[PDB]
Amino acid sequence: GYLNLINAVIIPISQSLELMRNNVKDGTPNENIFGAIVAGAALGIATAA
Amino acid sequence: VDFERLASIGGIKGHSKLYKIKGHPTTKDIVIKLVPNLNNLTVCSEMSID
Ligand SMILES: *[C@@H]1O[C@H](CO[C@@H]2O[C@@H](C)[C@@H](O)[C@@H](O)[C@@H]2O)[C@@H](O[C@@H]2O[C@H](CO)[C@@H](O[C@@H]3O[C@H](CO)[C@@H](O)[C@H](O)[C@@H]3O)[C@H](O)[C@H]2NC(C)=O)[C@H](O)[C@H]1NC(C)=O
Ligand SMILES: *[C@@H]1O[C@H](CO)[C@@H](O)[C@H](O)[C@H]1NC(C)=O
Repeated sequence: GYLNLINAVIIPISQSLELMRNNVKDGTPNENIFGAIVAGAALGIATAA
Repeated sequence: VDFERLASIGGIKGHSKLYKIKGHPTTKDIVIKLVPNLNNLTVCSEMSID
């Protein structure tokens, strides 16, 4: 019962964090900094933090 | 560039290639030892290392 209770609050945080990793992509157009790069469409609305 | 008048002037269009140059600056680190390690030569080596 404890496992069934905590699995409702373990899974969506994991899904949200892997979606956060899916929004970023290690790419480099031309003489870039060879990192960062997020898709504007895949993030929606966000702040600086 | 027009190749017909360039053929008239005496130039012939050769091969076309790409410019796939430079890349990501990933690095690695190694160790270069200078003094060779002798172990079987503990009998007759004198002090030629010095
Ligand atoms: C998070 O990302 C992973 C990895 O996918 C990569 O990133 C995405 C954002 C896209 O840009 C992808 O093109 C890119 O590869 C996603 O995992 C992938 O999920 C899909 C389904 O959404 C899987 O495809 C399935 O694969 C098999 C084929 O036999 C069948 O079950 C299905 O027909 C279906 O095609 C895919 O295999 C899987 N992995 C990879 C490496 O692409 C993931 O979905 C994504 N988002 C979330 C919310 O989890
Ligand atoms: C030579 O050196 C090797 C490697 O250290 C060692 O196994 C071997 O016993 C040595 N042989 C002699 C005759 O000293």
